[PDB]
Amino acid sequence: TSRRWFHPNITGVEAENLLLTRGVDGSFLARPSKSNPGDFTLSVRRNGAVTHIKIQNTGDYYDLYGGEKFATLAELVQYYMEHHGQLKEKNGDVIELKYPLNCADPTSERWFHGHLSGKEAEKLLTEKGKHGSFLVRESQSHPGDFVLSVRTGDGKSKVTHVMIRCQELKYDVGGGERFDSLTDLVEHYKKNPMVETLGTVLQLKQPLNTTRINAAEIESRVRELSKGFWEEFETLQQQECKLLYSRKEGQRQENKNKNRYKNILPFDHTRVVLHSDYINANIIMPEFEPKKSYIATQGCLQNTVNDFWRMVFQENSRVIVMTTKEVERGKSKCVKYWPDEYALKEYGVMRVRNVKESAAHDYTLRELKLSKVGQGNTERTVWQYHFRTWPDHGVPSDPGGVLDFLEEVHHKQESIMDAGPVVVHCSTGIGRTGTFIVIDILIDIIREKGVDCDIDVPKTIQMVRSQRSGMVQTEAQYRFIYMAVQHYIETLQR
Repeated sequence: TSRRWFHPNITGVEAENLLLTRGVDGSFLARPSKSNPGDFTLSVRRNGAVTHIKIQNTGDYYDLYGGEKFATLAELVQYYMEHHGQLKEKNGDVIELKYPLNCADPTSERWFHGHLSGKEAEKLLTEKGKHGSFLVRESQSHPGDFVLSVRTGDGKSKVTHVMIRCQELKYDVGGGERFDSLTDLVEHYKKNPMVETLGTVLQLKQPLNTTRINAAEIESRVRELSKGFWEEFETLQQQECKLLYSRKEGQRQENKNKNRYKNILPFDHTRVVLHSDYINANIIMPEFEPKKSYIATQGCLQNTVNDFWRMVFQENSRVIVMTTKEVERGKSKCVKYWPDEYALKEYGVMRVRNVKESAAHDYTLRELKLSKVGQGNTERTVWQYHFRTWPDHGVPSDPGGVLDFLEEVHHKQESIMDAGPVVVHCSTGIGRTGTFIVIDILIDIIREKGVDCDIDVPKTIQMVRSQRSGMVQTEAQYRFIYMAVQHYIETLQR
């Protein structure tokens, strides 16, 4: 398993070479296509030759040229390596994705930090670590070898330093097996822990945090990532293998047209269940180590408008965030789910009346009135915030537009006591939707705990992606979350 078939920094040249040398027919690998931010390439050996297949991620999905569309590259591979999945060529014959060709490079791992000091290691471990926290860094005393550092357990706690020797392309600790990549070695002692002769077990629980920062020191972090963003984004993307939960309910043939794209589905364990019980959406509630919940969803189709309002209804949601400026093109349907001003409309047994539109600059706010037909006592106010100034390509160049908006959504939500989840949507309800939610969770924490709070951008996202697949799609979205957060900080300090 894992994303070992992902190669962060090889080339089309090296890809073909690796595939023709240490690869057989059916072998394959993935690599960022670079050149265009969001592009990827899946290189495949079939007829004793390598073929290259574009994968496009603009803001909303991973599009396999040739195949279909997915929420994460992991899910893409899973679907073809296992499951019903057949990549068909121009003719109509199969392109077999049998054998992941594993990457030896450990750069995109949370535990690998490269050139770091030996005291700087203990520096971090002491401050930001707990039991079973660990990291792998380049040796400098030898050098060339590696040092694995673990925190075990003042005085009750300690730190230990295991030298990893690189010899003839193979890795080892000083005894026992030797390994093909660092990841192999780490993944092996994660499962078969080392034991000290005096009984101390060397648990490699979780890697140490290099992304958790003090909200005050944000200007002095962005510049670092700028000056890298994509370097932190790939380490994020590499976690996506622990989040391949089943999405069975969406794959039902009776539920297939209720989805925009048949392979972009909600997790079974967090899907919204109706009571015909199916809508492409998941609850998102933020957990850490009372609050405000969200629902992430796709913009309703011709055949789900009704179910959309049942959801809004049964979930007591009183705020709706529509992140797209306009209802979708003729491609893949979508509908207008709200009444014109001073109008009312009935979506099945759900009636909704538009009592006031307020046109701002970045957004229209529509005060609506939701109720079941026949039950004027079920009526409640629902607030549709419709963001209008999100570019067709990329992300806004000004983060203030989205911040104000979000500031306004927060206040509306907090205005109502005991309201349900905030409903946030876009075309797929993973890219744009996930961007808005993450920023709204980050800012809430800064609102709550002031500018002196430690915050972790990728942990927050990974935490979200556990509840709906592929929340935040692109490096562009990642970096925008950092700019928006940073922007809120330097206005908050005033």
